[PDB]
Amino acid sequence: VPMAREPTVIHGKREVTLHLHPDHPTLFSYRTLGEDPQYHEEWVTAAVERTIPVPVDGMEYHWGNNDPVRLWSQLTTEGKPHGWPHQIVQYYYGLYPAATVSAVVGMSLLALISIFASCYMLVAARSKCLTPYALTPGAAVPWTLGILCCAPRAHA
Amino acid sequence: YEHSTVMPNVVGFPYKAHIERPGYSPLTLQMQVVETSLEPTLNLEYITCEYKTVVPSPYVKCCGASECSTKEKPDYQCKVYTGVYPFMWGGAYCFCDSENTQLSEAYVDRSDVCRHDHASAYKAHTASLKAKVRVMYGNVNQTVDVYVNGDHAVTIGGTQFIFGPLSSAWTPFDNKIVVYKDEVFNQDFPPYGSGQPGRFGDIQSRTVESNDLYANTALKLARPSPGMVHVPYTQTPSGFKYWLKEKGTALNTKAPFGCQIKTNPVRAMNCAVGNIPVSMNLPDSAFTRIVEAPTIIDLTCTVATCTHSSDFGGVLTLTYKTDKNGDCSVHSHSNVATLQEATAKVKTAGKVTLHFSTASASPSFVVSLCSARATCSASCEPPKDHIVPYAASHSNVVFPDMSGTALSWVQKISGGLGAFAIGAILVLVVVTCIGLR
Amino acid sequence: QPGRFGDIQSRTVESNDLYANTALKLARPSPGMVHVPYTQTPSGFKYWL
Amino acid sequence: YEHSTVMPNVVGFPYKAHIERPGYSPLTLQMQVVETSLEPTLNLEYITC
Amino acid sequence: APTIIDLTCTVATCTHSSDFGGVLTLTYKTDKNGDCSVHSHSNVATLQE
Ligand SMILES: *[C@@H]1O[C@H](CO)[C@@H](O[C@@H]2O[C@H](CO)[C@@H](O[C@@H]3O[C@H](CO)[C@@H](O)[C@H](O)[C@@H]3O)[C@H](O)[C@H]2NC(C)=O)[C@H](O)[C@H]1NC(C)=O
Ligand SMILES: *[C@@H]1O[C@H](CO)[C@@H](O[C@@H]2O[C@H](CO)[C@@H](O)[C@H](O)[C@H]2NC(C)=O)[C@H](O)[C@H]1NC(C)=O
Repeated sequence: VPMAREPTVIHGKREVTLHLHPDHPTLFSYRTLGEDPQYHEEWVTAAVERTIPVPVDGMEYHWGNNDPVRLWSQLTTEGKPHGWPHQIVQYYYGLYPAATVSAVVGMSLLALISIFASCYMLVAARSKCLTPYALTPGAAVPWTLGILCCAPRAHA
Repeated sequence: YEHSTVMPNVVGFPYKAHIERPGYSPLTLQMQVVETSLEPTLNLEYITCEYKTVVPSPYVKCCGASECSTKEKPDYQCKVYTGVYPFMWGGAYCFCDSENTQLSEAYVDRSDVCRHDHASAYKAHTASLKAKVRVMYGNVNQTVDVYVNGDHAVTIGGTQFIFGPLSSAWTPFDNKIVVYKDEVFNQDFPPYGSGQPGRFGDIQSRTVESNDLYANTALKLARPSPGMVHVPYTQTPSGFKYWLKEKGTALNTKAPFGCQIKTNPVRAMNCAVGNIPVSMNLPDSAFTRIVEAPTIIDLTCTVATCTHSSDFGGVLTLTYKTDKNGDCSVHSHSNVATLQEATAKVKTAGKVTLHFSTASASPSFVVSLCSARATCSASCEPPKDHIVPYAASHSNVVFPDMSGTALSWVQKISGGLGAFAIGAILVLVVVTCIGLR
Repeated sequence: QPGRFGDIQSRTVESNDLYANTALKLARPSPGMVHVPYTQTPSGFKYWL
Repeated sequence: YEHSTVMPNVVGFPYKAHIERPGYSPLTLQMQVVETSLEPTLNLEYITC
Repeated sequence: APTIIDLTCTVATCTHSSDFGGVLTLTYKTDKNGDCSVHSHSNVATLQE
């Protein structure tokens, strides 16, 4: 039984493009090595190029009668993982997308709630200290509190 | 000494089990599974083969009523036809004109190749995992066969290993299985006696030698064409050939977790699932006394390079101060890093280089060498190669430890933001307490 | 690159210099046989045709 | 492994290109231009003697 | 390839002439003898070796 010629392999980010050149029809069966197989079996009869995904768990492609070949995918990603929050965010986005976006969204939301709550507490303090002085007939508003808190500009 | 670890059930991963008996030099037992087999139990409900539609030569009787009794043979169809006038080469078969009767017989049996070519159906339950584990420690390096379940014990160089049941009871084979020569499929085959014609199971029998046989292949044999002797039979073609042509995608190319199914002792090999818990009872003769092992003092660890590749892409160096030249265990207490080397050589010069594989941007682990601990915080940069042909040599843990550059920024931002927030709470409390009186 | 257009390369028709990456991975002979097995990406020029 | 640098076009300059594939010891690849020829295309409109 | 740790650089002499007029001494702690690449990441200086 013949052995089909080994395909040229072009590496990509979490995918690999094969360039299959049968001389007579052959099977090409690829499966990922994870929880969900993501299998696909196909006869090839003319020279084609096929992109097959290679998740971090691993992929195995079986071309013709050669032994199956297993390729795995390294944690390649774009962005420097140690400089400025922008590059770390990019690093994680490349590695595990759609989860770090959740992470940054959650962190940013918590930061916003913290900022807003703190600022509201500050303005509440402003009120609780200045409203005793706006309901008096005589707008004293001693310049200590006048500077320390933005003073209402009482109008004699 | 009774000790208990869990090793990943991934073929080829070197698992470094660290054994720390106080009063003895720590021993690193490196074990890796060279191959694992998961054989399900079988039941052999029935088999299905190419069938032979045997029809005998008809009895076209010369003007006498003949009627055949239905004998218990598989899918027997026996029928009598009136008014046949067979004609053979020389001439008419029987002189008497219209009263000739044809008796046509038809039955189906297993093919003459049924013993060789047959897809056999089973039901599968449980699964007995049977592995080969290569153990290595001191000067002992041996591969042993272990039934991975809490029963089988294997003695290797005086140490006794029990490899416990898998953490996950997952099996690749569903309840109902069919097996052809090399490949296996999982499909709800019809029970015995309920095979529809044409589809898989049109011809069924218990064993490859059993004489019972059940078949509904629809032998609605018909009336002979006038003036010629033959037995016309129509019948749906063999269901085995149909099942051959539209099997579906076999389990050999569907199996999750990337295990290969072999056939004869039907089994699923190298399935990367779960953890094997191992309990080891080791004798005192396999350990090394403290008094005859180097004593390491003031061990401080710095990482030379850190590339979290699948291969052993990080290198760190240990600076120490020993007292005698000798070799001793080295092991990383956290699965954030896995060290390639198990026994390290210690010279009087305080420098030993080790290679470690990681997956975290900031792997922080405490490396232990010859009974002393040091901490190693690194900072890895990602690899640029995308596809490599070897499996991962690191447990896939990614969460960087605190004081890593990444989460240290989060710590600083959170600390400052929260500090201003608690300052806000402080000022609110101050103003409200001042106002309260 | 092998297989695609440009498997063979040559500056002129009559030039001597030549560049080829046709992936000639000659393999081990089968036992009991004289031959020279080679697995090679077919000519990229016919693919281009 | 694809790397992309720029080197000044001055004859004699030893340019030290630093190539760093993580997981391998960086290699410094040194190149220098020994002579560069800028050959214009021509048309030969006429000749005079 | 040798693995270098705790590398501190001190410049011995600095004379920015056209030739290689600066000499710097590199202190380090290696683990085995061997050759390895050296390169200055900025074009402010170019190393002869
Ligand atoms: C030799 O040839 C003669 C001539 O045919 C055969 O005689 C046939 O004998 C059978 C015996 O039953 C007759 O069949 C009967 O016919 C009646 C009337 O049609 C029908 O009601 C009965 O149910 C039965 O079928 C047949 O008529 C008769 N042939 C003729 C032409 O009368 C004889 O049997 C042959 N002998 C041998 C040894 O071949
Ligand atoms: C333990 O013994 C086995 C017995 O051979 C060693 O395994 C082989 O090592 C040779 C050495 O080059 C390799 O060529 C083989 O491929 C190995 N066989 C297998 C099945 O892997 C093993 O190396 C020994 N342990 C150590 C640490 O060397």
